Amino acid sequence: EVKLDETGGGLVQPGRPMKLSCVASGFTFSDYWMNWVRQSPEKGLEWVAQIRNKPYNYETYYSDSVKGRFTISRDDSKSSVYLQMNNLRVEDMGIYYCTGSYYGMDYWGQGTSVTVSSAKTTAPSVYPLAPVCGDTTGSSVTLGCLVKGYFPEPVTLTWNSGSLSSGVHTFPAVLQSDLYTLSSSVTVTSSTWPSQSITCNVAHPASSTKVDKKIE
Amino acid sequence: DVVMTQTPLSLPVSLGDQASISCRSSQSLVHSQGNTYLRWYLQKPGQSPKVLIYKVSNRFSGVPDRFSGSGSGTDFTLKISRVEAEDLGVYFCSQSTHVPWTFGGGTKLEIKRADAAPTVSIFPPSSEQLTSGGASVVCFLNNFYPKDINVKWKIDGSERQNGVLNSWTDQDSKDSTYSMSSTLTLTKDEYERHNSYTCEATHKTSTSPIVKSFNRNEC
Ligand SMILES: O=C(O)c1ccccc1-c1c2ccc(=O)cc-2oc2cc(O)ccc12
Repeated sequence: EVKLDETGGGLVQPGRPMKLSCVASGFTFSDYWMNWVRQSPEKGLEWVAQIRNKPYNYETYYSDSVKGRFTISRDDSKSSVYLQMNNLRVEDMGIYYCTGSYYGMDYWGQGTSVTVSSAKTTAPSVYPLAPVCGDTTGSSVTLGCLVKGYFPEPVTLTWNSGSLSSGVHTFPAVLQSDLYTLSSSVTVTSSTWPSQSITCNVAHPASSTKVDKKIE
Repeated sequence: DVVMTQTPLSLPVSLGDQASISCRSSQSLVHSQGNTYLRWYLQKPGQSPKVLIYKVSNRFSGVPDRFSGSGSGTDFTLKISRVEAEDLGVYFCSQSTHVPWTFGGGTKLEIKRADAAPTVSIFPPSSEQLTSGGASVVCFLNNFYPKDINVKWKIDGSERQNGVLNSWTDQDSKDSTYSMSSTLTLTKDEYERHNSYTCEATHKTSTSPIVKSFNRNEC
């Protein structure tokens, strides 16, 4: 029975901010050793900040990576520790995890996500990628749907038409310069399904809107 | 920082098999008191990285029995003595003896199959794209194994462009295959400037390069 909770992250523009709030309910916050560790997406776990407790004077060390820029601090009870990234330099961008320690063990957060860009809530242009100078085509036809230059992060692809069991493989979106680019495909049948149909169905809650692109 | 590394970086095994994932270090994580500070993390998808083992030998509550921690000083090993799929994930070895505290690259547990060579598939710019002044041709290597491929793009027989958005997806459902989409983005200007577009990729199963091609003029 133990909880670490990373309370509040998000968007922030190359530059000068975000104070992060972790909360650990189910141990003597008091007597522990608390810290913040990260692993941007296309990043591995790296270790960021640590502070201790009474017996240790609440020592605090902070890694080079963000030493003198970042800061870790703590308040007992429904004890909330806090990192303070007033100074975000985008490579600082991943999930930031909160963690307890004690004798030898420790538990981790669910983590709070941090994305940082100068970009602006944009919308994706969506294109329909038709089996065009290819062979699988004829036997087995794959069609992709490209959805680009949207922002931020949460767009939804979805398929349609033709009519059966087909092989959709839609890849993790990636961050292009300052906006995301995504794609999807279906290996669907020859002409049977070709001749019937297939519609690419895309949407961004994230604001703007949901568009449809249709193969052919 | 202590160089805390892992061997291998990936691990293809099968549900019944067993693994030794290797972590070794900069110096012996043997602290004074409490002593050896080195932990073992399992991380499953979109998930927090739980730990299975602490201070080498200590297995942590719930951590299933099939799990063990060997080691001494600068050398460590964790062992699945039989991989249920639940065990599927990245395994990291961290050290809490020597500030700054460290995670190794992780070591990815994988179903070990046969199954495949990529079905490359190519796709020329869309009319609307073009009439967007934008032009990106696309390549998909679908359903391959083992993971390692390499994609390349060739304009007019001898290109290299910068404009590539490579995206990747591991499978953890049926066929145990991994797929890859790659994207060349250009101006409508460069697009109507070349004609011979090519997507050439080298793989395990390969021998010779796997290429797909199309021609502004014809394909
Ligand atoms: O191992 C400990 O005695 C201990 C007990 C409670 C809190 C922290 C520690 C602890 C350390 C205590 C003293 C010390 O010099 C070094 C410690 O290092 C730790 C590392 C951990 O990963 C996790 C815990 C520790």
